[PDB]
Amino acid sequence: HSITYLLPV
Amino acid sequence: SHSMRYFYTAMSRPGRGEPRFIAVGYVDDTQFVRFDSDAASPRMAPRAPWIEQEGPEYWDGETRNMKASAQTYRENLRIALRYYNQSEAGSHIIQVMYGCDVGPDGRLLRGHDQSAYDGKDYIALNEDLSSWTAADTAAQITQRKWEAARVAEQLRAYLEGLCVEWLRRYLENGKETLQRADPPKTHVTHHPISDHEATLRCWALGFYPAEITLTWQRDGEDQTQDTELVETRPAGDRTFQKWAAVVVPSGEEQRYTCHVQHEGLPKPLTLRWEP
Amino acid sequence: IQRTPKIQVYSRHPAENGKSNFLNCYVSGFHPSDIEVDLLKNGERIEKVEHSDLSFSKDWSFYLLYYTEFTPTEKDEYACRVNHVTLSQPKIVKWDRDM
Ligand SMILES: Nc1nc(NC2CC2)c2ncn([C@H]3C=C[C@@H](CO)C3)c2n1
Ligand SMILES: [Cl-]
Repeated sequence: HSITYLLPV
Repeated sequence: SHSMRYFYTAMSRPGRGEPRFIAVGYVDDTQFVRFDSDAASPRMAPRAPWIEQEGPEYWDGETRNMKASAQTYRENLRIALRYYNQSEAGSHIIQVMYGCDVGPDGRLLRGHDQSAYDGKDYIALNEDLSSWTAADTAAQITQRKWEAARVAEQLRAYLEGLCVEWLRRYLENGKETLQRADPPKTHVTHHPISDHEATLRCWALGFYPAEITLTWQRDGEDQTQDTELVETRPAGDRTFQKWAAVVVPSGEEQRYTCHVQHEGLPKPLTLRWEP
Repeated sequence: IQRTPKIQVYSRHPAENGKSNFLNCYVSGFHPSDIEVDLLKNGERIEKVEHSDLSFSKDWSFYLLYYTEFTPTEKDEYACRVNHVTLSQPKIVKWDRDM
């Protein structure tokens, strides 16, 4: 299962 | 002895619509899910048998998550444009691989979260799961921001948490394929290239996982520099192929043995050509 | 960085004339991800060809498997034609049932 993390760079 | 990996690819393409986002998921050498933003109806979809048993909350949630991830990666492509002072009419790529390796005991050995921009290293989570390796100045901006946002700890929460737990589940559900010994079906062929010489080729087919060693020996010593190796290639049916070839003086073939190592084998094979 | 695709044309199973099989063209080690792959039968583009999902290796280079059903014969000759940004002209690799 994929991670849930809307991460900006 | 096992691993789960997710590979995300985001590609900008001015004039060809929004940037494309593709995600694939692997357990060991077996792909089990896929996502493509270009599909008529973009959804996370099964690509292995043992995954299809997951219910609607798995496929719906992973679909919503991939659609969310795709938008964030599009945001990130734009941010990178600003970091590198690049044009919006240029085409670029973000590649991210993340996941966990667990031992035979089923416990975490190593976590991963590394990326590339346009084919070159960008930023990577270190083995401590607490620090970063920024590959350039633009990635040092990201590293700076991620340290403040405690990103590593949250990556670490996933990698120790859901990642290992779902990996353990996947390994159990597909224990019959994922944990089965599939040794290569081996043979040796022969084709004389001239009067002086001839070509010996050692085949290894239908094996899983992809890791294998094919070495030729003469009188018991490897012809490392003389042996032509091809890259291990997918058969198309979840198995892999490979062959090692060496060119030998016709008549001296029997001096040459092909040595095959695979984890699906009881002990290493030693092969010879036969007519 | 841009990398040129390595190409391997081969069959899923050891070829038998008259026996159904799969023709494969494995392209790997390339960057960027845009690429065009055609399977050819005696010089002619095979219409329905499929491919695996886009993925990449540890060095960030991409790989795809293009495949199609085929029944090999003595007469019939096959090839894979690949075009990429790193290639001035499409490269054509012929199928050798011993490679
Ligand atoms: N090393 C890295 N680089 C990223 N972007 C850089 C190349 C611009 C990046 N974006 C998100 N993540 C993690 C958050 C959850 C996982 C899936 O997204 C990974 C990332 N990890
Ligand atoms: Cl700061």
